[PDB]
Amino acid sequence: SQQTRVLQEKLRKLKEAMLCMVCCEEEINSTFCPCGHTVCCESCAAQLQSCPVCRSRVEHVQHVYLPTHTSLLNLT
Amino acid sequence: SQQTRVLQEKLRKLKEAMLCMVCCEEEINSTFCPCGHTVCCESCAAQLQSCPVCRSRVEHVQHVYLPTH
Ligand SMILES: O=C(N[C@H]1CCCNC1)c1ccccc1
Ligand SMILES: [Zn+2]
Ligand SMILES: [Zn+2]
Ligand SMILES: [Zn+2]
Ligand SMILES: [Zn+2]
Repeated sequence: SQQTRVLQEKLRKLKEAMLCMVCCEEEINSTFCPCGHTVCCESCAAQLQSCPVCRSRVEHVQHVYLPTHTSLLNLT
Repeated sequence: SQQTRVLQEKLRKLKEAMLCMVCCEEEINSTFCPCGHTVCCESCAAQLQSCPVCRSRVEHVQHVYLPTH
């Protein structure tokens, strides 16, 4: 039905919001510290000197284990 | 249709996975450091001396700003 199409769109958008803002391919699993922005996968977070969202200096990156993780890279 | 019910269940489970594992009421927005388990809201994370997933000592809590918030 049309309701099925609406729910499919909601699911798609929620899943897309969990993807890295730089490569758009890998799940977000890294936090820039101390600002807290959690918007990148490990590879894209590795070489940024400043946060791509707020421009704060990145002192270090903290890996995050989220219950929503489903990709092979985060389960293996 | 039956697919509407299946999609409602998938959406409910994904939304539930974003809720605090302790209180089940607030969105996850905190990481236990250094282990990295990100499973609580700030109020439950403040009250735990040990990670509720791996039992490692919590040295400090890092707030996380997620695009899904
Ligand atoms: O009351 C709040 N949190 C509680 C609700 C019940 C579950 N444990 C946390 C709350 C959260 C954010 C800002 C202000 C108040
Ligand atoms: Zn990436
Ligand atoms: Zn930032
Ligand atoms: Zn909580
Ligand atoms: Zn832990």
